[PDB]
Amino acid sequence: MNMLALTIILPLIGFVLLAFSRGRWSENVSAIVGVGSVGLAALVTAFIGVDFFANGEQTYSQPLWTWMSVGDFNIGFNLVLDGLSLTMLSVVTGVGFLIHMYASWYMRGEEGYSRFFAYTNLFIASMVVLVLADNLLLMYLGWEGVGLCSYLLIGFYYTDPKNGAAAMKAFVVTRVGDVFLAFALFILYNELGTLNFREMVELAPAHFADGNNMLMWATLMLLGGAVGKSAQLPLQTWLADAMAGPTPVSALIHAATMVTAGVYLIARTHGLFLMTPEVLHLVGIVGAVTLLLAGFAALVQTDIKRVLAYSTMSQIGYMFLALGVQAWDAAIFHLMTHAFFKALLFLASGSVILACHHEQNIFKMGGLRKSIPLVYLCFLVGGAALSALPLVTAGFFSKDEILAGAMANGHINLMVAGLVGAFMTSLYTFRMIFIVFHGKEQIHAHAVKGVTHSLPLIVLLILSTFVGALIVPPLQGVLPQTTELAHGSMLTLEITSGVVAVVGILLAAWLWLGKRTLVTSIANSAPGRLLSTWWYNAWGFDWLYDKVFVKPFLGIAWLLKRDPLNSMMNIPAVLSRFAGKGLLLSENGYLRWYVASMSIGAVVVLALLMVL
Amino acid sequence: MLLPWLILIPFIGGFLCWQTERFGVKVPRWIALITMGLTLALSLQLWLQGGYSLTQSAGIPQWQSEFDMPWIPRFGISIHLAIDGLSLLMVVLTGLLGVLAVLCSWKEIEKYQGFFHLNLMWILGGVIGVFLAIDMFLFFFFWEMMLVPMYFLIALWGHKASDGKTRITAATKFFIYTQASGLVMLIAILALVFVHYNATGVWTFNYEELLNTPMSSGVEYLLMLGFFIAFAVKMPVVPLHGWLPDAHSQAPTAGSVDLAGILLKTAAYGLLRFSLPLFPNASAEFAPIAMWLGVIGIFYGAWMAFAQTDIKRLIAYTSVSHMGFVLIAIYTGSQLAYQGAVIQMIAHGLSAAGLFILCGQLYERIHTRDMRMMGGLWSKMKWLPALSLFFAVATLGMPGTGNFVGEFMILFGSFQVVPVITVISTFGLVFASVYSLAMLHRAYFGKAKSQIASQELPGMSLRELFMILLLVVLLVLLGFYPQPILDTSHSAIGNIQQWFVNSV
Repeated sequence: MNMLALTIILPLIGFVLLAFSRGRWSENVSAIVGVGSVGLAALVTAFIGVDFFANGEQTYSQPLWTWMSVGDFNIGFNLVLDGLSLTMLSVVTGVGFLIHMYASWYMRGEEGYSRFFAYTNLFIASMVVLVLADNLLLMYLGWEGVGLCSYLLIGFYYTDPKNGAAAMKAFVVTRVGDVFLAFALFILYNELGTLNFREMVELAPAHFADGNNMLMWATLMLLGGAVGKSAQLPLQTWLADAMAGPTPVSALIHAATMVTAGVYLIARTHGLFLMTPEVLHLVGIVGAVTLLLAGFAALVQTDIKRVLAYSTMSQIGYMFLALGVQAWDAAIFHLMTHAFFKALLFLASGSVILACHHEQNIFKMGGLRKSIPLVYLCFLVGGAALSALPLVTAGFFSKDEILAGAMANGHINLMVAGLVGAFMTSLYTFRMIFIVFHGKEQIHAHAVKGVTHSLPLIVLLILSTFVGALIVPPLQGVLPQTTELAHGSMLTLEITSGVVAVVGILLAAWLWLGKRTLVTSIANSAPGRLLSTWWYNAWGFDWLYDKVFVKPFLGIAWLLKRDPLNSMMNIPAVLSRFAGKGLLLSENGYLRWYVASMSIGAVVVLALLMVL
Repeated sequence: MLLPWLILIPFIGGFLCWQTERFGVKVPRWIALITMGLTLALSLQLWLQGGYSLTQSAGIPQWQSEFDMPWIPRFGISIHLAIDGLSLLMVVLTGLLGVLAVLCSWKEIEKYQGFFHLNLMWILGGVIGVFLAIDMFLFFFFWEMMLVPMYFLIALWGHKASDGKTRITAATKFFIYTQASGLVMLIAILALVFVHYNATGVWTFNYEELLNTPMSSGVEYLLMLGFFIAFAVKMPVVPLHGWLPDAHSQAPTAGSVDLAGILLKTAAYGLLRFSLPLFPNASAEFAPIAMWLGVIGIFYGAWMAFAQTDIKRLIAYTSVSHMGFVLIAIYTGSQLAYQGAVIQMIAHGLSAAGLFILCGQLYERIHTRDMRMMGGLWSKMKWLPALSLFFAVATLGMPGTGNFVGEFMILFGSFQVVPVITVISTFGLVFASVYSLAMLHRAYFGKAKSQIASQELPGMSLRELFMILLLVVLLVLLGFYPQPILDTSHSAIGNIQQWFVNSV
């Protein structure tokens, strides 16, 4: 109710204060203002959410000012608050509130403090802009707004250059996706004139009576934009390297904020993807092949942050399938559950790595149940939901609904993909906690007790469970394509996923409960290391994407260390100076040759006159 | 009416600074600030008082104010100063850049300082005269006399006669590469006037009657190449741009503000105003060569920017990448593309001026020019690198900066007219990111132990921060709210495009 810009201005304005109070403020006042910006954002979001319930799920639009206006090119700062956008706002202004409230305690004790609460507010503000935008332009401001903020937070620690160098590969890769995204934007203005989503929805079939061949180029290249920003095969590079930053920024980037932009673009243009069915099924095709890639790389390396990261890649592509199977509201339901567990799962790991005191390993710790069971119950709750366990979990309803929709689509390969994904999620569910928290503690993890993080831990504990699954997100305000329902086989698919999850959990527990010598043998077997090296390269994709253009780019830069065309158009000066030196040497000073010059001028003048 | 006065204040101020040099030495700094304040006052008065939102289809001749005066009556050479809407944006930009030039030169006393400032006002007044020029000879005279005083700036102030590298390579290439092509466009002017003199029978040097002169095909093409050569050596185009990095890396950074932010403007101003309308069919034939040179310029400048190790040559090679978008914009048949070029062009000046002021500021803090020698100065400087981060961020297409809306409406109009050369062109944004991050990481990210001299750092004064704060806030408002200046330029851009459309 005329309060949409307060979900953008109040964070953004707070950034400006912390961008110029470069450490001159104290700890406490900086901490309060940084959390209070996002806190006011959540409160204003809640007011418009309960008023949206009082609106009868009727959308509310607010134009602030027209951005630019040429007589055929009309772009305005239009904000649309409908059911899909309200849910995507709900995730951000809750999760960013919870993640940032933890950062009020995690950040203290070290420098770069006002700096970090400056760039987090900008990061949040850019994500709110993307999901409330009504024009594809303003939404483009959202895409590279949040990309620059990921650069400022991945490379947050500027002292050592590993994390200071890891951010630019993400920056290069996200701008390749943004070029791919803007390509479809040019094509849509050339073909359909107006970039507003709804006016586009009932203008697309009116303009398309004759020619359709070029719309696949628009939509396929639009798809290339959506996939790159979050995670997918053609551009899956940077999510391992994004873990080099601090724990709270990894949660913000990987859990529900920046990675939930590629989901919002496919979901918002769902009618636009319904104009072409094969580009819609192609999302699921690429989704089905990335669940096969993103899973077991969590098992391979000994970095906990790389574990949580390959799981996020697997889950985002799992969504792309869910959107490719024409189950839209179910996918956002998966997102509503997915934000809760991932953020806590990431955050709890940070608290324990504070207690680890520079371990960064999964094979040298054990018996951590006796250290502090609070983090033990944090991983436990997260693991159950991820594995698709039927015991008081939140997300299992979302997996059950999308597989029901997927088998209502009727693609046996997609259920095979879904079945192997459920098995693969259950494999890396408890293997991490069994290899880390169980064994012997030769290096003590000193647990830290404090109410400042315990209260959000309890809030995240009560939210990530099935109590949070009862909060139905607003999906009746957009009226999307209806997610089809199947009955009778719902119980059959539910028990099938439960058996698959239980078998995977029991196999991980059997890997734990064994001697682990067979695990050591397959971690020492030469074909095992070949596959480990092969999936260190991750189907050679980072290998291919470096060695396809990078050293050619460095080679042409090494060929451009001196500027060629400046030199090759200096040859007039070179020829003139050298020819001038020759003419100076042609002069002698001996007066006989001066008179010979006079005779030889007379000879040539008479000759040149006699040839005329 | 106001136009004779508005081109003469720079020359009047140079006379008075050099007059009061005998009276005092702290006078010309304070004289120069007020005189450029009067220049912006008359420029902003024309913005507000004039009907900037005028009729979009009032023909090719349309001017808010106009001056005529007989100068050489034998050829009809007249002081035909006349201000359009987009010309008024150019005048207000150079007045602001003149304020920055005279503010960066504050607290700079030498053996002679009045000589520096009479030269400083002379070169800035020359650019104003090019921007207000409708008579061809007046345009050419002003084009060539703003080009002589910068030579004295690079020579006597590049370094005070100690090293011979500040004259015989940098300044001399700057002078010759411009003047040979200036003489080329002069004989182009004369060939056009002579074919008009055969057609009608009057010796005229005025733009309105030379606009529609009848010329047979295969004749005006050579004159269009003759105009474009002089308009391609001033703004950096692919074959002839070797003067730009040498000129910016040797002149003092105030002279570099003049050399980058506003001397690059006048060539695309002339491509919009003097080359496109006079030669419609020649430009329609020449268009694809212009598109190929434009895409080559963007990719080439970014690679040469990535490969360079110093800073002044680094920003100097960003400029050649930026101008490729502008050249492709001008050589298309789209109104939106031209209006994108104008906002990109104003933002180009505003995003190069802050970087050059700050690069010169960093050098006088640390006394070291090489970028890879330093690193990790963030823990030492308190306001320089944070403001510098946003200016490097404003260089590429980051929204909330004017450069994004500029380059990106060109791409909309460019894809409207021709698909394949535009889809190549867009990739310069990825390359814009890589040289932007290369600058940022090599200079500021790292450890301060990379250089011994990175352990004792001075503070930053108030007025430099004031003039950096004004540019960053001014550039953000142009990125967020670019409507007022687009409404200003709509009619001038529209009639040029309508003439380029209808005359073909």
